[PDB]
This record gives sequence, C-alpha cells and structure tokens, in this order.
Amino acid sequence: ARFEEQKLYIGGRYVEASSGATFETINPANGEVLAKVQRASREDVERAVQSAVEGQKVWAAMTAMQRSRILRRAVDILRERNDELAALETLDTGKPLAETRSVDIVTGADVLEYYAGLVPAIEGEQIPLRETSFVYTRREPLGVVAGIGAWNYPVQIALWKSAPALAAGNAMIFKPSEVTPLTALKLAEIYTEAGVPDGVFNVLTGSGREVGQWLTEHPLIEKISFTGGTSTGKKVMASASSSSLKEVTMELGGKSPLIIFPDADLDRAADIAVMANFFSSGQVCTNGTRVFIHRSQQARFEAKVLERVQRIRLGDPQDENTNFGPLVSFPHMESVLGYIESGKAQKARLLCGGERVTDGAFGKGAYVAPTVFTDCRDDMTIVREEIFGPVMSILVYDDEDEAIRRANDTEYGLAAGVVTQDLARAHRAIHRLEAGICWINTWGESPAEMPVGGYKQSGVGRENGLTTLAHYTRIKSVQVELGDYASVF
Amino acid sequence: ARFEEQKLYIGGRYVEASSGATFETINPANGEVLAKVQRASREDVERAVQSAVEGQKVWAAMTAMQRSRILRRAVDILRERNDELAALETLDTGKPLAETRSVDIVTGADVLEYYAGLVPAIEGEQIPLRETSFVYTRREPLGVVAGIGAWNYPVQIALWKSAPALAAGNAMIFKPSEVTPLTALKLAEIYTEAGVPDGVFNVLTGSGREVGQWLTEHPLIEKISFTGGTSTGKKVMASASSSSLKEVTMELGGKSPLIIFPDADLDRAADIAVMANFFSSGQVCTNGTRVFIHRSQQARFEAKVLERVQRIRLGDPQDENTNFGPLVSFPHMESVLGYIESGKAQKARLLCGGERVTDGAFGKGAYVAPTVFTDCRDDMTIVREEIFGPVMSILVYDDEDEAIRRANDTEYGLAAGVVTQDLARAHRAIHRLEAGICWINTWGESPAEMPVGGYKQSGVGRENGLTTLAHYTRIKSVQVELGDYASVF
Amino acid sequence: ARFEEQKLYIGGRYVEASSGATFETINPANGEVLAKVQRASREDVERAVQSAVEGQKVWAAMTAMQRSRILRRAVDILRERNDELAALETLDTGKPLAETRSVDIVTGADVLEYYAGLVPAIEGEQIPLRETSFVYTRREPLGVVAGIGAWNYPVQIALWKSAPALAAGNAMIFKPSEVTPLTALKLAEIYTEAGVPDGVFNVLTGSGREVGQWLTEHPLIEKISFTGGTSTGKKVMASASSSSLKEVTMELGGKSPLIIFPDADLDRAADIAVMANFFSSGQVCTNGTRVFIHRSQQARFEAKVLERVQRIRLGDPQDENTNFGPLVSFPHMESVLGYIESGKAQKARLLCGGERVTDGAFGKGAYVAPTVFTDCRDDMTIVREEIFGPVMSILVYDDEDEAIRRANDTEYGLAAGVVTQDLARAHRAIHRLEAGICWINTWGESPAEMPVGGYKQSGVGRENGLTTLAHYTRIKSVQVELGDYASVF
Amino acid sequence: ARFEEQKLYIGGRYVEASSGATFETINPANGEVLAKVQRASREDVERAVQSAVEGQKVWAAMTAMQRSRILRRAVDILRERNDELAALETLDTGKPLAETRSVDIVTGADVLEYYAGLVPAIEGEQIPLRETSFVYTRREPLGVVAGIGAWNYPVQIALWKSAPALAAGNAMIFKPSEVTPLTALKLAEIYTEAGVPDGVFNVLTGSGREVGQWLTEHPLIEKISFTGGTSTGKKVMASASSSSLKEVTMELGGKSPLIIFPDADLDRAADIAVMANFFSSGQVCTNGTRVFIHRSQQARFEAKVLERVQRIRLGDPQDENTNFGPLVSFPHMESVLGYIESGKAQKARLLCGGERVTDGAFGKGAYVAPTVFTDCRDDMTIVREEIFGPVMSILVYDDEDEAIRRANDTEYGLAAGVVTQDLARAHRAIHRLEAGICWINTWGESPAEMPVGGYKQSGVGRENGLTTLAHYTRIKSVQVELGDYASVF
Ligand SMILES: [Rb+]
Ligand SMILES: [Rb+]
Ligand SMILES: [Rb+]
Ligand SMILES: [Rb+]
Ligand SMILES: [Rb+]
Ligand SMILES: [Rb+]
Ligand SMILES: [Rb+]
Ligand SMILES: [Rb+]
Repeated sequence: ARFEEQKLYIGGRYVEASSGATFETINPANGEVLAKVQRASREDVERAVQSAVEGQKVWAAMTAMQRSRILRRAVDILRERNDELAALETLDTGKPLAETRSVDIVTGADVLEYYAGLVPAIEGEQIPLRETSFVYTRREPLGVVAGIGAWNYPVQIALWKSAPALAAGNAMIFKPSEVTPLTALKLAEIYTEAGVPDGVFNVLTGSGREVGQWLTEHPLIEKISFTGGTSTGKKVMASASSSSLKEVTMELGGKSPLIIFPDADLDRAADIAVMANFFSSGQVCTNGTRVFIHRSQQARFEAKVLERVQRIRLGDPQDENTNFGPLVSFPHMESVLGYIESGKAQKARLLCGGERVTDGAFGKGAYVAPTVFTDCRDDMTIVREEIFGPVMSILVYDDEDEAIRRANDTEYGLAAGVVTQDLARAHRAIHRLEAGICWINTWGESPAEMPVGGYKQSGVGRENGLTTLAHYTRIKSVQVELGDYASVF
Repeated sequence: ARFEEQKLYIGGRYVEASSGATFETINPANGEVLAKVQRASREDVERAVQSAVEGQKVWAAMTAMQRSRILRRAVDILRERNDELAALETLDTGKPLAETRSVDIVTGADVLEYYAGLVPAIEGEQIPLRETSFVYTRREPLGVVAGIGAWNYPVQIALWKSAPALAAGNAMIFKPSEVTPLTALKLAEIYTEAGVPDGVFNVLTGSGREVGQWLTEHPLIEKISFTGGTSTGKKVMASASSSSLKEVTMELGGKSPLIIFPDADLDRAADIAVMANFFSSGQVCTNGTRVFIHRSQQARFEAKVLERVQRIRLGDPQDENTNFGPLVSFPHMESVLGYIESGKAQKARLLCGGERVTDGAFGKGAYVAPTVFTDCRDDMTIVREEIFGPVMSILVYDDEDEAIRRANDTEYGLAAGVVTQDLARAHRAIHRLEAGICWINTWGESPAEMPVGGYKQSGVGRENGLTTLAHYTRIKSVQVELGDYASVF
Repeated sequence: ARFEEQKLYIGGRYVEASSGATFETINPANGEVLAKVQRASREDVERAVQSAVEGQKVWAAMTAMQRSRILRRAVDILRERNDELAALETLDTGKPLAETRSVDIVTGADVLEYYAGLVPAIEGEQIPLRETSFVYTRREPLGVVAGIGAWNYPVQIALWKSAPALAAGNAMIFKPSEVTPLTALKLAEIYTEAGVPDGVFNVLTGSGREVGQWLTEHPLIEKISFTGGTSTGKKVMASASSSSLKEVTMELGGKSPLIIFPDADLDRAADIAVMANFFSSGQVCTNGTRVFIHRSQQARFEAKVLERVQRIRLGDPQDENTNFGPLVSFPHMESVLGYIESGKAQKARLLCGGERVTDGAFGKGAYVAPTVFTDCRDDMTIVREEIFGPVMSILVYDDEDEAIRRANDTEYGLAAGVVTQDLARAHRAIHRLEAGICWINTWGESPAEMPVGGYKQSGVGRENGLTTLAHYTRIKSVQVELGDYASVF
Repeated sequence: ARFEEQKLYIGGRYVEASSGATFETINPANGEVLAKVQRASREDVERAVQSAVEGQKVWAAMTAMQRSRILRRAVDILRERNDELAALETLDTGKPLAETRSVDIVTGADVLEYYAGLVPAIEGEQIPLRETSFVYTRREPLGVVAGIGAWNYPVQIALWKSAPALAAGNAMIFKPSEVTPLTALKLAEIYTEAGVPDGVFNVLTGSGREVGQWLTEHPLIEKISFTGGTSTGKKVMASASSSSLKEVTMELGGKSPLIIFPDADLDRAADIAVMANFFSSGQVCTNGTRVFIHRSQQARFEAKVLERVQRIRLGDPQDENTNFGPLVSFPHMESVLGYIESGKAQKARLLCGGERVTDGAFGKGAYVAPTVFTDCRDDMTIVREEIFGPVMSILVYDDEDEAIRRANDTEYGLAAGVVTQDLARAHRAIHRLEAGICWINTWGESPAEMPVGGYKQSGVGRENGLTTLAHYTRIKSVQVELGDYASVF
C-alpha cells in the first residue's frame, strides 16, 4: 500500500514483467505492505540478458577513463542521496536509521569510488622469450555477469558486487533478495542517471528458486556473484558449474570466533563482542558469534557484557535513538527464536534475551531481544550452527592452543579475531586461525583496499581489494612470433 | 606384463591398496599389457588425505628457500631421467618417441623449474589505513589440493599441476587417468628422492568415476585441478561445489580456430595448420581443428596442406623416425572414426586420410591416418564438436569480419590463432578472438611464463605464468587496530 | 606589464619575496611585457621549505581517499578553466591556441586524474619468513620534493611532476622556468582552492643558477625532479647528489631517430615526420629530428615532406587558424638560426625554410620558418646536437641493420620511432633501439599510463605510468620477530 | 708474501696489468703480507669495459632460464667451497672464522640463489588504449654497470651487487676494496667456471683514489653501485652523474638507533644490543651504535650488557672459538682508537674496553677491546658520528615520544630497532622512525627477500628484494598504433 507497484528495470527504462504474478515486501517494524513487486519470468531473464549483451558492448568500447568518470558520477549521486536512500533501506530491512545513514550507502559508495579510480590501472603482463618471440597478456571483461544479493545489506551488497564488475567493463544482472527488492531498483536509476549505458545494470525481481536459478543456468552469463547462506550457496554453485561452467564468487555465512586472551583489556573486549554480535540486530554475515573467554576472566567479562546489552537502545527503526531494530521479516524472526529455544533446551545458561519483544507497539514488529547464552559446549546447536540472529555464545577455555583449535573446529572460516595487548601473541595467534578476514583488537571494519572473503565453506573467491577487480577480467595470453616456424611434418 | 604390479604411492613409499581390485594398462601400438595397477579404495583415499594433511604441515613449515632447493633437485633428476620416462610415456600413450623425448618431460620440468625459483617471491600486500591502523595480507597455502590428470600428456599435466601446488606450500593428491597411470607414479618417486616430505605428493590410481569422485567429494581437500573434456568437467566442478565448496581449476577441450589471412605466406600457414592438427596424432586439447582460408587462396592452400600431409611418417612410436603414432586406445579410435563417418555423411569433401590404417603390422594398433576435410559448413558435426583426433576442418570465408565472427560462434574458447604479416591486422584480429591462448604466426607453444586456460566453456582458472602460483594460495586479510575501539553500544 | 606584478606562492598565499629583484616575462608573438616576476631569495627558499615540511605533515595525515578527492577536485577545476589557462599558456610560450586548448592542460590534468584515483592503490609488501618472524614494507612519502621545470610545456610539466609527488603524500616546491612562470602560479591557486593543505605545493620563481641551485643544495629536501637540457641536467644532478644525496629524476634532451622502413606507407611516414619536427614550433624534447628514409624513397619522401610544410599555417598564436607559432624567445631564436647557419655551412641540401620570418607583423616576433635539411651525414652539427627548434634532418640509409645501428649511435636515448607495415619488422626493430619511449606508426602521443623517460644521457627515472608514483615513496622494511632472539655473544 | 701476485681478471682470464705498480694486503690478526696486488691503469679500465661490452651481448642474448641455470650452478660451486673461501676471508678481513663460515659466504650465495630463480619473472606491463592502440613496456638490461665494494664483507657485498646485476642481464666491472681484494678475485673464477660468458664479470683492483674514480667517470658504464662511507659516497655520486648521467645505488653509513621501551625483556634487549654493536668486531654499517634505554631501566640494562661484554671470547680469528677478531687494518684501528679517546674527553662514562689489546700475542694484531660508553648527551662526537667500530653508546631517555624524536634527529637513516612487547607500541614506534631497515625485538637479520637501503644520507636506492632486481633494468615503453595517425598540419 505504501509504494507504487515496483516493476523490473531493463535497458535504462522501467519495464513490465511478462509473468502477471507479484509478491509483496513487508516492513518488519510494523507489518506494512511496502509494495507489490513484479516477479520475472523465463522470458524476462532472456530479455535482460539480451539487453545486457548489447549494453556491455558500448561500455567496453569506451576508454578506461570514460568509465572511470561515469562511475565517479555515480558516486557523487549516491552521496547526495544518502539520506533519501538510507531511509528507504530502513523501511525494508528494519535496520536502525542510525546505522543505514552512516554505513549502508556510505560504505557502498566507498567501494564504487575506490574501483572508479583504479579502472585505468587494470593492466596485463609482457614477457620476452627470445630475440624472435614474446608474449603479452590482455585483461578483457568477462562479458555479462550476474549477481545475487542478500537482504541484510541490500544497497551495499549491490555496490560491492557491481562496482568491480562495471569497473572491469562488464554488465551485471542483479537479482535483489526476495525479501528486500526496493533499494536495488533505486541504484539502477542512479547508474543510468550517472551515464551508465542502457543495459549495463539491469534488475530482475522475484522468487529465489525461480529467477535466481534461471540466471545461474543461463548460457550467456559468464560469472555469478552470490551472497547468502552456505547451504544455499552450494546448490547455487553446483548449478552454475553444471549448466555452462561459469566462474563464481561466493560470500556465505560463518560461525566466526573471537578469542579474548588474558592480557586483553576487558572493557575493550566487551565493546568488541557486542559490536560483533548485535550490530544490525545481529544479522551480519561476519558476526563473531562464538566468544572464547578465558576461565579466569569469565565472570568479570559477562559482567561487562551484560552492562552493555542492557543499555542497547531497541525501538522503532525510524527513531534516531534506536540502535537495535527488528529482524528482517517475521519468518526469519521465528527461526532465530527456534535456535534460541534450542539453546535453552540443551541447558546453555541464558543471561539475557531469549524473549520476543512484544510490549507496546513491539508486538506489531519482529523484535528479538539481544540474547546472550553462556557456559556453552562445543556440540550445542547454537555453537555449531549459524543463527544469523542476535545470539552471543560465550565459550570458556583453559589454554592458548585449545582456543585456537576450537576456533578452527568448524566447517566455517569467514572471520576471526583475537583481542590481546601482546605483539607476539596477536600475530602468532592470528596466523593460526583458519579464516579469511582477521581482526586484532577491533571488529567489523572492511575498507575497500582489504579483500574480504571466507576460508573453507564460508566462501570461494573474494570481494573488495585489488584482487577482486582482477577476478572480473579474463586473462588472454598472446604469443607473438617474429622468427621462423619449425614444423616436424 | 611388461612391468611389476604398480602399487599406490602414499607417505613417501609404495603401499598396497586395500581394495583387492587391479586393472591393466595397455600399449596401443601393439596391444601388449604394460602393467597391472592397483585401484584405490575409500579407505586408501582417506589414508592419502591423512598423509597429506600431515605432510603439508611439514612442507609449509620449511623456509621458502629450502622448498625451492627441494623442487630444483627434482628438476635435475627429471633431466637425468628424461629418456627413461619419455620411453615410459610412449608405451603408455603411444606418442612417437621423437615427441616424448623432447616435449613431455622437458616442458614439464621446464614449468617445475620456473616455480622452483618463484617460491621466495610469494608475497602479500600491506595497506596503510591511518596512523592507528594497517592491514596486511598473507598468502597462505590452501592445504591439501587434489589433481585429476588427462591421458594425452600424463607426466606433463602432472607437473604443470603439482609444480605450482607444491611451490605454494601445498600437499597434492594426484589421480592420473586410468588410461595412463604409469608415469605419475615415477613422479612421486622423484619428488621423494629430491627431499619432498612424506605425503606432500601422493598418487592414487584408479577409476575417474570412483576414486576421482571420492577425492572431489572429500571435505578436507581445498581445491580440485582438472584436465579433460568439457562434458566431464561440468560434472566434476558441480561435485566439488555441491560437496564442500572447493576451489577449482578446469582445463577443458576446444574447437580452436586458425584464421589464415590472405597476406599470409601460405607455406608457413600450411606447416602451422598441420602442426596444429596432427601433432600428438591430433590428441591435443588446444589443437586448431577449424582452419579458416580465404576463397582466393583455398585451392592453392589445400595443395600446400596435401603436399605436407603425404610426407608425414606414420609408423611405430618406438622408431625415432616416426612422427605420427596411434591413438590412445581402440575405443577412442572408434569415436574418431565415427566422426569421420559424419563428415563423409554430411556431404563434406574428404581431402586425404579418412580411414583406419591396417596395412601390415598396423592392424595390431589403433591407427587413423591424418584426415583433412574441406568445404565444411558450420552446421556439420565435425565443425561444431571436439573430435580429439587427427581431423582438420577447412572453412572458407570471404572477408575479415565474417571469419572473426565465425571463429567466435562456439561455446568453446581455449585457443585461437591468426596467420598474417600485417602489424595492424595481427594485433587487431587477435584482440577480437574469444580465447585464453592466442598465437600469431605460430602454434602450440606454451612457455612457462605465459598463463594458459580457456574462455567460455573451455575452462575455469589458469596454469603456468605468475598468476597460477597465486591461485594455489588463499588471501587472508589481517587488520591490526592500534588505536581506540569505538562502539555504538 | 599586462598583468599585476607576480609574487611568490608559499603557504597557500602569495607572499612578498625578500630579494628586492624582479624579472620580466615577454610575449614572443609581439614583444609585449606580460608580467614582472619576483626573484626568490635564500630566506625565501628556507621559508618555503619550512612551509612544505609543515604542510606535508598535514597532507600525509589525511586518509588516502581524502587525498584522492582533493586531487580530483583540482582535476575538475582544471577542466573548467581549460580555455582560460590555455590563453595564459599561449601568451607565455607563443605556442598556438589550437595546441594549448587541446594538449597542454588536457594531458596535464589527464595525468593528475590518473594518479588521483591511484592513491588508495599504493601498497607495500608482506613476506612471511618462518612461523616466528615476518617482514612487511611501507611506501612512505619522501617528504619535501622539489621540481624544476622546462619552458616548452609550462603547465603540463608542473602537473606531470606534481601529480605523482602529491598523490604519494609528498610536498613539492616547484620552480618554473624563468621564461614561463605565469601558469605555475595559477596551478598553486587551483590546488589550494581544491583543498590542498597550505605548503604542500609552494612556487618559487627565478633564475636556475640561484633559486634552482639553492633548492637542489638544501639539506632538508629529499628529491629533485628536473626537466631540461642534458648539459644542464648533469650539473644539476651532480649538485643535488654532492650536497645531501637526494634522489633525482631527470627528463633531458634528445636527438631522437625516426626510421621509415621501405614497406611503410609514406603518407603516414610524412605525416609522422612533420608532427615529430614542427609541433610546438619544433620545441619538444621527444621530437624526431633525425629522419631516416631508405635510398629508394628519398625523392618521394622529400616531396611529401615539402608538400606538408607548404600548408603549415604560421602566424599569430592567438589566431585559431594558426598552427605554428614563434619560438619561445629571441635568444633561443638566435640559437636555432645559428644551427641552421652551421648546416648551410656544412653542405646540407636545404630543402625549405632555414631563415627567420620577418615579413610584415612577423618582425615583432621570434618566428622561424620550418626547416628541413636533407643529404645529411652523421658528423654534421645539425645531426649530432640538440637544436630544440623547427629543423628536420633527413638521413638516407640503405638496409635495416645499418639504420638501427646509426640511430643508436648517439649519447642520447629519449625517443625513437619506426614506421612499417610488417608485423615482424616493427617489433624486431623497436627492440634494438636504445630509447625509452618507442612509437610504432605514430609519434608524440604520451598516455598517462605509459612510463616515459630516457636512456643513456637523455634522463634518469621516469614520468607517468604506475612506476613513477612508486618512485615518489621510499621503501622502509620492517621485520617483526615473534620468537626468541639468539645471540653468539 | 703468502700468495703469488694477484692479477686483474678480465675476459675470462687473469691478465697482466699495464701499470707497473703493485700494492700489498695485510693480515690484521698478525701482520703478515698476504699478497702483492696489481693496480689497473687507465688503459686496463678501457680493456675491461670493452670486454664487458662484448661479454654482455652474449649474456643478454641467452634465455632467462639459461642465465638462471648458469647463476644457479655458481651458487652450487660457492656452497662446496664455502669453508675454503671462509678461510680466505679471515686472512683478508681478520673476521672471526666462526663468522665467515656462517655468514659471509652463506648469505652471499643466499642472495645469488634468490635472484638466480627470479630471472624468468622479470616482466613488463601491457596497457590497452582503444580498439586501435596499445602500449607495452620492456625491462631491458642497463648494459655495463660497475660495482665498488666495501671491505667489511668482501665476498658478501660482491655477491649482493653482482647477483641482481647479472640476473637482469648486465655485465659488471667490480672493483674490490683496496684493503680486501682477495676473495673478490676467487668469485670471478667461480662465475666463469659455472659458465658465465667471458667478460660478464671482470675484476679490477687498485687505488680507491684512481681506478674507482676512472670507472665512475667512464662514459660507457650505465650504473654505479657503491658501498662505503657517506663522505666518499657523495663524491662518488657527484662524479658519476656529472660525467655521463649514471644511475647509482648507494649503501652508506649510519648511526642507527636502538630504542629499548619500558615493557621490554631486558635480557633480549641486551642480547640485541651486544649483537647490534660487536658482530664482525663492530664494523657493520647497520650497527646499532646509539642505544636508547629508559631512565628506570638504565641500571639493570647496563648490568646485563656488561655481563655479556665480559664473556666475549676475543682472540685469533683462525681459531674456531674466536668470536671477536681485530679490526680490518692498523690505519682503521687508530681511527677507532681516536673516537674513543675523544669520547673520554667529552666526559662520557666509559663502561668497558676503551683500550687497544696488546697483552701477549694480541700486540702483533690490530685488536681493539669491546667499548661501551654511557650517560651520553647528543652533543658528543661519539653519538653524532660514524665510528664503524666496537663502540656502544648508551643514551638515557625519560618518556616515549622524546626518544623517538631524538633517535630520528640525525642526517643518517640506515637502520633502527625497537624492543617492546606491546602490539600498538611496537608498530606505532617503528612507523615514526625514519630508517629503511626497521627491526622489532630482533636485529641484524637481513633476508634476501627484504629490500635494504638507507633513508636521508645513508643511501640512495636499495639492495636485496625484488625491487632491487627491478632497478637493474631500464623500462622501455612501446606504443603500437594500429589505427590511423591524426596530423594537424
Ligand atoms: Rb522486507
Ligand atoms: Rb572454499
Ligand atoms: Rb594405456
Ligand atoms: Rb568459464
Ligand atoms: Rb615568455
Ligand atoms: Rb642514465
Ligand atoms: Rb687486508
Ligand atoms: Rb636519499
């Protein structure tokens, strides 16, 4: 009811989907129907693919610096529209407006800006072989890539995916999460408004098992970039391979550990833990959900942790004093509660939370209290499985080598962090943790220069950093022979 | 048979597989049984994995310069044993002895030598963020990788895969093709003799559908490197994704084009055409099986090709005077012969060859004469599909933009080549070809410095060159915060 | 004087110089006094050096993306004032308004734009040594750099020198040529309006023997970048080295060769030659002043050269129809005419020009007719020495290996060019030429990505390209030891 | 003397110097004349340069892997003859035999081993411009470069200079120190024996004042690498530049600071201090001659240092237990004795040594006892200036930022080191120290992977690391124009 019927975006104009069916998107703070959104058919994906192939031809035909200037124009618009877009992100995801105004559009435009200035620097190699022959390589675009986004950081994930694709000369077909489609459509307007060729950034909406699947199966799409669940990511990746042998980037979940060593400043460690567990209402791909505290500091540490949680300002995501909103949708809230119920059932001593917040207007919303369990064993479900909700698990260890072994005893490897004041230990311990994103005495910072990605089953490939731009290009090796040819026939 | 029963290689020695199964490997030139080879069981795969996990711990713990010395010592051994192994490769694949003595072991040891000197150079980045924080990356080994090799260049493929894998600090479990398992076991002997830690290169032999599959499903293996056909490569990758989300390198087949431009010296163009079609008896993934001649030179070019083909010395691969051996096996010959029937049947003009050679002692072997088809259209099966046998398809074009457009009208993209004398055309045309390996006035050369891999459905990832060594490491980003930690809680 | 009396630029403002002396800058088109320019004192050098140290500390303190934005605003400002700044560049140099509106500020700002997006890309190395120790490198700013500019491309040289200097986090003290000081002062205004901290770009004006000398001898300045004559550059470098061991970059002169091979299209060969000899009225270091034509084509080539010269529109640099201005000054004119007189004296067959244009209103200016000599020997003065004027020398060669040999036979190595239609010849020939900037079938184009500098006595170090930005930082190696320290004492 | 007349090594042979003069080299341990050494005349430098011109052409004409193998065999020869050369190094330098078998030849072949394996990794860039034009760079040898070595590490310095020089494809003319010429001549044999082309590594011996000067002035030499004192390095750099505008690498002196922070293990801080002052009898450019100890720890630290100094087993370098030899010559000894006598005069509280050892057989040698001064102010001569001897200066500081400010306050900047167990302190402190080699909780280890060189007046350029290999090539930029040429005339 709140917004006009959202249509598909193909070729710089809005288009009509050829399906006749729609789905709704819902405000989690109250339950509003935000908009009826059209779902794409197999015919609409085929249209976006054809629109992207021809649009990419124009984008790639430009100079490195033209694309650089156009993308930089898109940065300028994103900054001028920060407040407008940040509010729209809060309507759809339920994230505090204090967070979306400073983080989502801010750091999403940050990465677009970083690559925008690196486009002219994309280069190939040159190797001499002998007086008569040398090889040189080219870095050409892949062509049409497609990105599938998650719902916790809709606008940023779109930028973190599309920024390097466009910097490298590709067109991207973006499918926003079925939960949060509004914001990605506004980014398509902005890319077109900045001068990006028609077709280079199309947006397809609809159910994940259908339109997302069809994008991954398509014979002309050259790469799939996916953010989401590890379990879903496997089904996605196997499909992208078996269909046409596409290159893939996977940013999946993780049960990331945070080790607090004895010489750590406990006040800093408690600030770290709560930031790593309860920011965005605990709905971050890289949250440090397994906090390893040394037995000797266990009691003092929970004292500091409960003190922070109790002053967490939960409330309406539209209110500026709110730093803790609802969960993304009523279905997801229920599973987070199921895990919370599972932690109680296996006798993991609750400390706070464990309730759905219902008093006053919070019954109209999908509110879950900041929840911390303690005295957890390694075999409990809340220690083994990714909850993707505001649930901190405090584990107790005895030796340094035990905490590193346990941090590693997970099928996940997205993030890890140590907190310590010793030079030797900080570096020695971070080297032993099997994770791609490692923090020392901090948590949650991802600058655009720093490649971020998962070990093991938390991901394949990387995002951000220099390395990521390279993986949106293909190496072509050209050997130039200047001398005579030796045939054995 | 000709050799003792080849056992499994795990932990620095030969071991007995516990499976109870064996298989024969056959010389295609005469039909003699070369050896009985043991097949790995699921327990043996587990044993090799446990050996690699442990052996990799030792290897990564050495200093980069010690590993470099160890790999270089193996190079000296490979040069010491060139003629021995080349002979072994000729019994196992049937390739002429003039080829295996100069190509298979030489260029395999060429690549190992290259990476042997690059180990001390593997480095990570360091990025300043602010006076109070910096990030640095580590290039950690993936751990235990697995390689699955093809049968056309057994020892060469094993070397191109194990060299960067071992140079990066990994342990690799190698599965040679069930067709040609002998040479890879000698490679395990050589690495151990040079000082490689026990377990860093184990070799399991056996079926692709069982032991090869069990490897790609294994949870403790971190990457799969595969060489073979595209239809098989899709299933292999889908298995590695769906199982544990492994990293992959795919070296698949292709129907690579060779465009001969009107200004080409047709004598060089004809030597290039045959070298790209009949070396290794047409069993090279990167063979340029679609030859583009301009109509004005078609007649004279066919003359030049036909004159050269008639000289080809088909005969016993044990004779050093033979330059054209049998195919790898009789089943494969039936398939290559099946395609020839399609070219005769689809009204394509057979120019020479086109039959199986049975004259004299050649009936005991899998011999197909070099076959040239001409007046081929794009709708014919022999133009659209990888034959992997000595079959040349000569296509006629009228202008440049047709020939480049047609060369690209394929789902394959492994190699391509132009033959021309004009500076502007050579560079302009080769830029427009959709292939990862481009040759100008030459063919089939892959220097170790030059990354090689396929576009489109011809591959994922690269081999050789600096970039490949990078893709046997994973990036870990460590952000060190030295200043204060902020918190919204 | 046309303009108000020009002061020094130190600390974000114009200040009064403590010398008591001034000098005039003169319009070469008519003889008009453009401005009185202040001469810098020793106290003024000491004053600007203290300001650059204070400014660099502020500048290095910003985040890389802050520096990137500031520089990008200066790029946008420079695009807005292109025609205005181009007008000022034409009064000061006498170069046509058709050139300065197209080349001078355009390609100077191009380099600033290139480097502006690369600041977040400056990174250091990280090398693990063993589990117990690792090394990382930093790319720290050099500190306070100093630039001494030439007068042929006043505003462009300032940008090409200051763009990498500031992008790397350094402060620069720039001394423009005493002949062309006007534009350097406007750029200091532009950097300040764009947000550059006070002191990061100061401007000192005056004679090289005084102010330029004091800058190269000052102990707190860490690097000197000088563009100018080879004879002068040697004294500058010896002075900067002997004084405090500053690192240096030299862009010096050249007698650059242009080899036309027999199979070249002479129409392009003649178009290249005139552009390489008469652009900017012949006053470019990278001019092709030795043109090698094959004996067979000499007659045809001179004809094509004469035909092109005869349509050169010499005239008032303020006329847009003018594409060939006067020389930069009357003293320099006597020099260019002295060389012409020496070549007439040495029996070179003057083909056209060779005298000063004095007809009508051209008498007020230092106009020299485009001069081409032919039938030249290698020992003549016009062939051996750098003229820096509109004088083309046509030498006749007989085969390829001789022309490469003669072209290399010089103490210079700045630029060289071949013109040919053959793939093999172009690359083989350009590989044997001892010059740092090599063009094939073109001339005089310098993209920002391409490192440009001289071999031999034509220069030290490079400008533009990635490599230059690296050489405006100094490497610091930090080894962190995490284990025990062993001592033999 | 003990050995026959040592001659010049030019063009693969020992040759007769055309000078008629000779000079002697003396064992500092006893005073025996080791050899009569010939001085090169001006005519011999021309012979060695012309030999190097021809020798390099053969060397650069080889493939990267051929050159790599030749250098790699030379490493092997050096490894076998390590203990032989270590014996020769002790006669000439007087350095303990416990040092020369472990450090001098080991770490010299270490760097040669590093670069020998990096030759195929030398690559250039390729940058596209438009469909019709691209730029590529080549990294070509400089040609004939020349090295001047210091006398403290004769074999090590010769290797660290020639290893990257040859790996890049250059020929070197090396002039050993007039003090220590012996080992440099045996290195020339070893290169030739490994297969180095004749002339690629020549050795001229003789006066610091004459032959070294004649090399830096020679017009066909393209680079000078000098290791030695800053006073001479300034004259060296000035002369090589003013003559023919050569590039230089300078490894000059330093008064390197060692900051011991309050939270440090004093025992490790003392092990570092003595090693950083007394290895090689204190004659290393990177010696930590300014030790900064905090006021509170001064007493305990002085004790731990003196406890260690008192057990230094000084003695005859031909002994296996001698770990402290004489100084390199009787002239150098008196200079070191001179600095001590002045430090006594400036009222610095001597702690130990302070005298020349003459008791018993040590009177025949140039033995100087390990000397430590304490309670030092910055005014003193022993604190500002390069002693190059076993003289440790202990400065007392009060708070952290002051010690950083004082340690930085020198015209030198080769090395610096902090000893602390705090993450933030260690890294923040090392970031503000202005030296090219920074050590944390260690000292004096210099791997081949880590570029080493000085800030400020301690050097120009780097040695070791990849970057050093890069700076023995010159970049040539090649722009290929495939489209039309646009001429404005
Ligand atoms: Rb929603
Ligand atoms: Rb993975
Ligand atoms: Rb076989
Ligand atoms: Rb692919
Ligand atoms: Rb002027
Ligand atoms: Rb030079
Ligand atoms: Rb000596
Ligand atoms: Rb310096």
